[PDB]
Formats: sequence, structure tokens, C-alpha cells
Amino acid sequence: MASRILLNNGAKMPILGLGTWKSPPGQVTEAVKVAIDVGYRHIDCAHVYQNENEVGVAIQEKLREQVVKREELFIVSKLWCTYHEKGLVKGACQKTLSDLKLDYLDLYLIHWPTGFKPGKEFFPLDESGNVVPSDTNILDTWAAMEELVDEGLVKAIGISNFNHLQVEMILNKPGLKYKPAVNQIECHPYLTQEKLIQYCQSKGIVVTAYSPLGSPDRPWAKPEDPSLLEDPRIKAIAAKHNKTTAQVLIRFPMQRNLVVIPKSVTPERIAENFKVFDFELSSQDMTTLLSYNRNWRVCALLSCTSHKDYPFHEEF
Ligand SMILES: NC(=O)c1ccc[n+]([C@@H]2O[C@H](COP(=O)([O-])OP(=O)(O)OC[C@H]3O[C@@H](n4cnc5c(N)ncnc54)[C@H](OP(=O)(O)O)[C@@H]3O)[C@@H](O)[C@H]2O)c1
Ligand SMILES: O=C(O)CCCCc1ccc(-c2cccc(O)c2)s1
Repeated sequence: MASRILLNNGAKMPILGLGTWKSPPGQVTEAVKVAIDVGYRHIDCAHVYQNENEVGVAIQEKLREQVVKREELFIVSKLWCTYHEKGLVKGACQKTLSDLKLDYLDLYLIHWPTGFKPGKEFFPLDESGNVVPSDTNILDTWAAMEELVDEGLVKAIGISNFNHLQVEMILNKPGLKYKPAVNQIECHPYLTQEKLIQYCQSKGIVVTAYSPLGSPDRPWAKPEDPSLLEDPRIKAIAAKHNKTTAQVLIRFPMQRNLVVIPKSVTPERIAENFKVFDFELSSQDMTTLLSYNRNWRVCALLSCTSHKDYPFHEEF
């Protein structure tokens, strides 16, 4: 298992990164410092997570300490839905750069295909509770992303939570200048994504798997929900390999040629989650884990189901 995957912009992306959604701002600086100290070279960020300044403090310390060179880091962030207007994209990127204390991002993603009305609120509502869309076509948002490459602010651009028809719309865009490098999507044994992954990979787009542990700290968890970390069938595979269930859940996407971004703020777990380059799941293990698919989502963007660009009505 090589540590990096080649992107269609010619750069290499570490297959294991640290997630930062829900990482408290008072804990994420130490989490990122620990992660870099124990070998992580890829951090997954977003403006909407509200903790990029604190992530950036850690990155900057480790650069200043000469623990790692900037060239060796792969920093990802994402354009939030209220910044899809073409005239807002550059400023959104620059705010993220300023908070992360970087001069460039390695990868900048359209966070969701749904654009929202711009303003202070990340989920602007009408008086009846619906999210207020923006009329900016996503292909115009893509052109604005391409401009960031051509200004040196980002090395690569990509997409997140795009279904296969939306990926295809980008690939068919009149005058397309840069193909997406990555589509970052939810993926784990309960949402295995075979069709979307094969489509993206067949077009040279690398897939990043989010919520690989099933996001046990997601805010809307309910007792009746399935639980990957507690699934006896997955625990049994881990026991057979003398690894933890989380380690199996991280290794699984790696063997599908995916990038994977488990989140933790717990130092011992940050280190545990990186110790996944010393064992292999068998093809039978892989087929068995794939067989657990449920089409079950952590992130269904439930406030936006009427948005014209809502991604999860289509089969894939
Ligand atoms: N593009 C998108 O729309 C999108 C959406 C969702 C997520 N993401 C990205 O993907 C990342 C990962 O997804 P996620 O945060 O939803 O969930 P996740 O990585 O599946 O799970 C994180 C949870 O697992 C716990 N955990 C971590 N390592 C563990 C271990 N070894 N043993 C037991 N528990 C462990 C964490 O606890 P502690 O932190 O307390 O240790 C936290 O509660 C996000 O942080 C974000 O960067 C992107
Ligand atoms: O899209 C992504 O990458 C993950 C979600 C990011 C935006 C959010 C939606 C709902 C969130 C939330 C809901 C209730 C409580 C709480 O503390 C947070 S955060």
C-alpha cells in the first residue's frame, strides 16, 4: 500500500487524512499537531466547520518547528453553499487561506452541489423554514473554481456530494478547462457506493471517503440507527487481523483505491487510525464488508431536499 495516489493534475495526494468536522476549536489545534507528529500529511477542512483558524495554528506551528515542509502537506478545504456566486468564490477561498495561514490550498472542493442565498447565515431560511437557493448555475461555480487554479491560490479543484449525473454535467461543461480532481463522498460498509466510485475512477477522478467510521458523534444520531463500530460482523474481521474495528473501517476504503479521512481529537485514536499500513484485508474480507451495504447516510442534507440540485434523489 503506497501512501499517496496520483491525481489528474499531476500531484500526489496522501490516502489517509485527518477529518476536522465537529473537532472543537479548543481541541483541534492539538489534534492537528499530534496528527502531523505521528505521520499525517493530509488535513480535511472546511469553512463551514468554523475551526479553520485553529487548524491553521497547528499547521503553522509544525511548519515553523520544521516538523514538515509545506510541500509535504496536502491541505484540503471546501467552498460553502452560500458562496456559489461567481463574485464570492475568490474571497471565500482567500478567507480560508487566511484562517489556515497558507498561501495556497492543495485541493479546494465545491462542498455541496446546492447553492444557497449569500449572507451571514450558512443555511438561510424563508419564513416557512425552507432553505433559500441561489440561482447561480453550478457550472458557473465551476468556472469560478477554475479561476482559482489560474491565480495560483489552489493546486487542484474538485467536488463533493455530487451524484453521477452532476459529475457528468461538469465533465460535459462547454469550455471545461480543468476536470475535477476529486469527488469527496460519504462511504463506508453501510453506504458502499460501487456505482459512483467506478464511474468517477473510470474518468480519472479520485474518490475520498468521508464518515468512514459512521460518524458516531454526528449531531442527529438516534438509538435505532445502525452502528459500524458496534457491528459484530465487522468486529469479527478486526479480531481476526488483531486490529481495532476502526482500523478495519479505515483500511477498507484504502484497498478500493480511495482516500479516507477519519476524524478524531483523541491523541490515542489519531495515532491508532494511522496504523493501517501494516495489514491487508483479504478479497473475501472486502467482498464481505461490501455485502453490508444498506444505502444508509450520515449526511443526507435533509433541509435541502427540494433544491433543484439536491444530490440524493438519483440512484447514484
Ligand atoms: N464533504 C462533506 O460533505 C463531509 C461530510 C461529512 C464529513 N466530512 C469529512 O470527513 C471527516 C470524517 O467524517 P466524520 O467526522 O463525519 O466521522 P468519522 O470520521 O466517521 O467518525 C468520527 C467519530 O469517530 C470517533 N473515533 C475516531 N477514531 C476512533 C477510533 N479509533 N475508535 C473509536 N472511535 C473513534 C471520533 O471520536 P473523537 O474525535 O472523540 O476521538 C468521532 O466521534 C469529517 O471530520 C470531515 O472532515 C465531509
Ligand atoms: O457538510 C459537511 O461537511 C458536514 C455538515 C456541516 C454543516 C452542518 C450541518 C448541521 C450541523 C449541526 C447540526 C446540529 C448541531 C451541530 O453542532 C451541528 S453542522
